[PDB]
Amino acid sequence: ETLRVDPTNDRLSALVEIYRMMRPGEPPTREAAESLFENLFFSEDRYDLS
Amino acid sequence: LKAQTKTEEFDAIKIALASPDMIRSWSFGEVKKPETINYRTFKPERDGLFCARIFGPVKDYECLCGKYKRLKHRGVICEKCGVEVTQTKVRRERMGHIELASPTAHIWFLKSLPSRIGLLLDMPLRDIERVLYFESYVVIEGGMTNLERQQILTEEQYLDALEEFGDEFDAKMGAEAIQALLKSMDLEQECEQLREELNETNSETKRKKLTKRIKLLEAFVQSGNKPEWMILTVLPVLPPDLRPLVPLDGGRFATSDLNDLYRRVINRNNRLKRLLDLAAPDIIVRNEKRMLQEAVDALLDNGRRGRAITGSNKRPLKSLADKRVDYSGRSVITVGPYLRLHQCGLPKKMALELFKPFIYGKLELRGLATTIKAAKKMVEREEAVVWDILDEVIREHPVLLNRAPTLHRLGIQAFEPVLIEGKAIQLHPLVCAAYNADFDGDQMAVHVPLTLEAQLEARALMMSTNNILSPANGEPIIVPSQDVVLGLYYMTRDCVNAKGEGMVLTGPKEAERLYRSGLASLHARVKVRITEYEKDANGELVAKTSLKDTTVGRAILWMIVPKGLPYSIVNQALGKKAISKMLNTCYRILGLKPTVIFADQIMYTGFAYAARSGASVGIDDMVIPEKKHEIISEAEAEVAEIQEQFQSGLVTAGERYNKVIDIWAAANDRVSKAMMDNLQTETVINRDGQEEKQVSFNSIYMMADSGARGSAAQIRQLAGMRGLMAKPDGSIIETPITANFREGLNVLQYFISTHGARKGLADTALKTANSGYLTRRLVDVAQDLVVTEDDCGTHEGIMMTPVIEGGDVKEPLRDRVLGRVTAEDVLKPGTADILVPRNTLLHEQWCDLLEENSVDAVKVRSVVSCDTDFGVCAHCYGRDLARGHIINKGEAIGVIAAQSIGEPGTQLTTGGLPRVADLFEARRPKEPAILAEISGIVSFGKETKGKRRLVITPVDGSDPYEEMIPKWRQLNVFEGERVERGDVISDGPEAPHDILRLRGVHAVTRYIVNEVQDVYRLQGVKINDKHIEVIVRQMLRKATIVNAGSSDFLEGEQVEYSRVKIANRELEANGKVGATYSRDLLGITKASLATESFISAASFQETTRVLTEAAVAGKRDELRGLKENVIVGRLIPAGTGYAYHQDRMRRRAAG
Amino acid sequence: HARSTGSYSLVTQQPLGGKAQFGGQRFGEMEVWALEAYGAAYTLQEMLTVKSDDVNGRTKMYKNIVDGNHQMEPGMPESFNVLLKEIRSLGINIELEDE
Amino acid sequence: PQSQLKLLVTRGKEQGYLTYAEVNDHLPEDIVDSDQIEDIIQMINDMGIQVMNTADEDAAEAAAQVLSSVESGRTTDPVRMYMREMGTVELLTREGEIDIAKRIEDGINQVQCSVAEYPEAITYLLEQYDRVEAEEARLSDLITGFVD
Amino acid sequence: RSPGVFFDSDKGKTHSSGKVLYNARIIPYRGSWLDFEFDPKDNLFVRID
Amino acid sequence: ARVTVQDAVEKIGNRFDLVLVAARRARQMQVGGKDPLVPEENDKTTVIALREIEEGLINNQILDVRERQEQQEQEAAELQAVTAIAEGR
Ligand SMILES: [Mg+2]
Ligand SMILES: [Zn+2]
Ligand SMILES: [Zn+2]
Repeated sequence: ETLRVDPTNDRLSALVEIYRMMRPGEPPTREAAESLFENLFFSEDRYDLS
Repeated sequence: LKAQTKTEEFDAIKIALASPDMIRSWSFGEVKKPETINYRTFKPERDGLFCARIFGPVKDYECLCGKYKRLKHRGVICEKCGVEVTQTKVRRERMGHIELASPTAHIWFLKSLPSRIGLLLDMPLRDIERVLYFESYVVIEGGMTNLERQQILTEEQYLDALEEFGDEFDAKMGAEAIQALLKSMDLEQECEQLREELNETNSETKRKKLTKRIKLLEAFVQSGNKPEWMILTVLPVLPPDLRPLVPLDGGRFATSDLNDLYRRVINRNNRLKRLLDLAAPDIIVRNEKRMLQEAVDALLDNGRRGRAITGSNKRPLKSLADKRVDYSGRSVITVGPYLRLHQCGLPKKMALELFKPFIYGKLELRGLATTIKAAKKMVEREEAVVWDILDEVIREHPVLLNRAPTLHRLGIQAFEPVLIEGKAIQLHPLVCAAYNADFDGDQMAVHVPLTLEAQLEARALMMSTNNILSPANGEPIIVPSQDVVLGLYYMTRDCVNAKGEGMVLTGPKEAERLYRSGLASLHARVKVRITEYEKDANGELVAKTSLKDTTVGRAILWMIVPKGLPYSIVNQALGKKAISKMLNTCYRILGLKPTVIFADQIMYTGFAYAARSGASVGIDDMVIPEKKHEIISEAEAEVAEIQEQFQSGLVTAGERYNKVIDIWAAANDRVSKAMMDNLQTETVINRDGQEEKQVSFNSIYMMADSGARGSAAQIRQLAGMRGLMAKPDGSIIETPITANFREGLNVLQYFISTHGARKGLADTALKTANSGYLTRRLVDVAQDLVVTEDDCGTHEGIMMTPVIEGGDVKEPLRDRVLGRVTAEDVLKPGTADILVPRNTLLHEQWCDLLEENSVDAVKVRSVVSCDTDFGVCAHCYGRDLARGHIINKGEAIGVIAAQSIGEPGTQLTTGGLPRVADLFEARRPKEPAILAEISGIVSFGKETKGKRRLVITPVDGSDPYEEMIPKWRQLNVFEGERVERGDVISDGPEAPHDILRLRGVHAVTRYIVNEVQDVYRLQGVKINDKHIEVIVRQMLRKATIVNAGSSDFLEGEQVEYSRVKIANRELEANGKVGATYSRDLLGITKASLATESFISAASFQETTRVLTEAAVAGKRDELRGLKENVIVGRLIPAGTGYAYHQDRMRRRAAG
Repeated sequence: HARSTGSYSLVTQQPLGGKAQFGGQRFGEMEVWALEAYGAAYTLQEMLTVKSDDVNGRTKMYKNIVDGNHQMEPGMPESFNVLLKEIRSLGINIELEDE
Repeated sequence: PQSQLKLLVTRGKEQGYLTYAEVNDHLPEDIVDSDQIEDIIQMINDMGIQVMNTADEDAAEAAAQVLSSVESGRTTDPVRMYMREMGTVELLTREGEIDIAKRIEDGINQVQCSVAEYPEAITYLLEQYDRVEAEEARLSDLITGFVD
Repeated sequence: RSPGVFFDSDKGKTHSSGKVLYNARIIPYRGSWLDFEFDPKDNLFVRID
Repeated sequence: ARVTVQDAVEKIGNRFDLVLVAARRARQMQVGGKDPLVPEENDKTTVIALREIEEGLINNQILDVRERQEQQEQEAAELQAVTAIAEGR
């Protein structure tokens, strides 16, 4: 049912929607969505649980 | 006579939109430069945010350049740099301006959700903004071609439409467009069309919005405002002194953020001028215009948008849209029991510093000082004479005392200063109740009544002795507190056998003489001859004497009791309640002065005999029941019995839980009523015989019984076990605390106790804020309500009967009718006999006469039914005050009502304080009961979809009324029986709106008062019905018109205004065109929203919206209310100033 | 603490302790209600006008206090005047009518 | 199947209360603004308040709120509208610069030639130089120098 | 609150349905919050911060 | 000192008008145009005025009559002075 409420289709589309959610009002970019999403919870710099 | 021009004492105030020229009127120069000061010689740069030429000299009577420095040259405008030499204070006055290159929207009017430009133009917000930022074109006066007037276009669309029609078609974009729109708009024509269109098509949706808009339009027209002024041409600049650049230590400066903002506005505007003269391409000048709009918007109200930040500081700069009192002091307080009720100990140094000007004045008045300077030097030296001078200035000059949590008016009381050596303020013990002031380090503040009127106001109103009674209820607030009542209790009391038991004495004199010599015990059964008086003769004291069977102590105490009081009052055991009723009766009999001095003597003797009594508290004074351990054992049998039952499955889990909890809960009561009996009567002593037993002389019992301090619950917690405790979850543990405080509490018991402690602390700390908030809403809903007329002369009132709840008399009739005026003459069981004629204030004697006869009910005039418009007549209100006399003309009763309702609110815990809140707020309950809409036989119609419709059948009338009642809710009404209007068609709580509409005004006014009084009386709190009745009066203030002939159909309007207009319309005018209405219940917070004065509303409501909404209407605030006059800083239109405001109000609107 | 006449704030003229000589006690809204409940207007006016916010009223009073004349010539509190200027600084025209 | 803003409204009304967080996400993807909320809490609050006690009038507090829902694109913040407005203008070609500059030259030379064909424009310069050598003016305030 | 994963309910008050609700929250020592939460329609959701 | 104004209130019933009138009288004495109607016990003009209210020899009626008389007391003085101002003709 969650998938049924999902407006996206592929990886890139989801990344665009996420980037647009985080930083709205401004045009998305492939490198920007990838950079952002990878820099959120997957970066050794911007993320630590210790 | 020529009216006036120059400054007089002004009336009212007006607010409206500003014209460009009107703005230029205030402005004494245009600020053309962002510069402030020269950076070396800190003098202001000419024509800049800080300027001497435009605004004012930097120093008093001194030109900038320094040409004319003399106090002689004044109206001179200097030739070098034009500056009129005048006080520097006019740099705090004179305004300025800026001429904007391009028009700019005023952000308050643009976005303040009545977007005013928008709903004036009937144009949506997003279109207006899309135009303002040059994101699209908008047509203006499109003529007869292809297009609507308010229609918006785009680039291509505009180009095309322009190619098709060169002229007779017009469009612009940006601020200029909105301005042209507004300017072109003709209100008259629009009105003329709206009226016709209103008249033609019949639909709710259509003519509702239609009539609303035409009303708005004609309002705007009568306002005098013109639409263009919503768009800024000239931008006024605030005087420099109100946004200071003033220096500091270390050479550093500090300044308001308005300078940063104004600087931004000026810079961008100038850059726009240049870009206009340089003929920049549109892409640039548009951006500059948008930046200017942003700058101005941020300058006015920075709340909206993106909130520009100040230089080098993250914090957003505070925009334009974004009391300490002299002659005062404070300190820690002490007792000073030696004080009379009318005075307070004032520290020497404090009184010296406070009255300093008075001391100077007196010192050079008698000639002890050459001049004021010499006086200063004298008191600064503290020469020995000045003290005596101080004693002169202190004598008849009262001071004001105040505590921190001020609730009821008694929170501030005036006393007479008595010089004290020390730094602490001595406060009379009997007042400690009114202040809610303990001696654990609470601090109090002092104020000095400077003006003569302030001294006399302090003495005749705010004085301690002038207020002996709670404004909430007639009961004395000067009631002795603790030590004193234990004194009179230990004094007035008897044991079975003592010294001088049974002997006889001539009078109290030799009774005390017998006691003080150690011959006779203070408490001993003795017959003595006393002379008691009575004023029962007409205005005259009758004397009588007899042999009374009393105690030595009571006889001694009788020496204090004044005149006409019976001996019977001191012949009891003298508890706190009896010691209160003593003072009360003394007041309602002998008058004020005797009550005062009596109260004093009572305190002194109380403390004295309490001191002599040698009353203490030891560890052996708290007696644990001998049978405690046994009760514990037995209940502990019960718990394992039920445990064994759960083990055998005879009982369920929840059932077991409830059973065990019940048996422990009973055990608690058992032990309690063991220790209570044991601590009560256990003293067994002998008089001439074997034995006998009486009330114990044990200390802690005396304390708890007398009412000094402690209570059966707390004593229970000391001796018997304490309660069962509950987790934060609120589930109650089935293993109660069997140990008490006298015994040791083991680790667990204490730890489980801790939660209760902290939830206690936290909850109390919260209910403080709740009570305060409630008081605030309450004073906001009442306030301006003040006794205005004297007697309205209405027969109308409410029927007063005793409450008679369940069993006998949860509250008597005498209390409810006391101090209240009769609506109409009531009768004996037999008639043609008028006991209480018509309207007469029912005082003690009268109520007693009603009590003599069997009278079961009295009709009483109330504030809710009073015919007086815009206030209450004294005749209807009642009596209660600090004085037993009827309420004065001009006393502000709304304030004291709210105060009296909110002050006890700390002691309140559906139920509780939030229940009171819900009541006053008129809120519909969660699962309400629905009353019968109309009388007559009813039936259940249709079937199940969301509701099962109930169809009513009135006997004579039609049956258009069918109410759809959801059927999943169990009904009550009999489908085969008739039901009167306002019957129960279901159970559950009932919305007060329903009670008002279906049942009546008096019905709902009774519902509120009875419900809130249930809440308070359940907690043991005395609040007279009066106050709540005034709050109710305020609640029902509005109404909604039904018929017509004068005003509009659905308009919510004042019952005062309405009734005034129909009572005026019943005669003259149309023979009677008078319109019907329907009274409406408004919650207190909603009724508070309605106020005529905008200055008042701008206070507690949301300021921006209020100021705007008033400004567009050109609303004229006539003052007339409390709050607004407080803000504007003039005499309150009530109390002492009531005469002033009266006189003036009459001089105004007249010859 | 005690104060008769001390220093004053620049922005709005109100009693402010600068010397460790303390500023006056704050008279709050609830206190204003207390004075309102009593019939004392003059005590309140002098409280929030002459004793505090009126730059003229304070000195004009002091001279009377030392002269042996207890009166007040209140005038308009500086706070409301500042508010007049602040409101009027916007596109809002606020006027004082009649006579 | 669609229309967004009704649902946060219609629910917010049926529950009687909505958390400050409840409206934020339930808001359409259109209006995300921070200071947006500031006045709309007052809007919903006068008609059925939850700021986490009001006016029972409602009515126009919905029609205007829907007017705020249609007003939800352009986020204002003039940096944006500018960046976008200028983002339209096409980049110059190396030759296009020469085209435009040539056009400039044609224009300015046109106005200069138009000046030179005016007799008074000559006579004025003559009289002005007559004022220069008469010490009634200076050489710097007449000519910036000739071609040279 | 310790860094890690946390499972809460928000039973009762949410949408006054008595249907309760369930949410998990990943709180890092330093970084963005990863929230997962249900709704009355039983549709799982995710919000960053 | 005057501890209880009950009697002063008894005379003039309004009790605010008590404060107003007594203020007026206390002013007549404080900045001296006049002198007490009752022996001064060293009581300040406040209390003296209140006492004067108690003894019923002072109230709004009386004060107004006295002042209205004084208007003519001064009017009888300037009678020649102001009639000398016929220069207005
Ligand atoms: Mg305390
Ligand atoms: Zn000069
Ligand atoms: Zn009445």
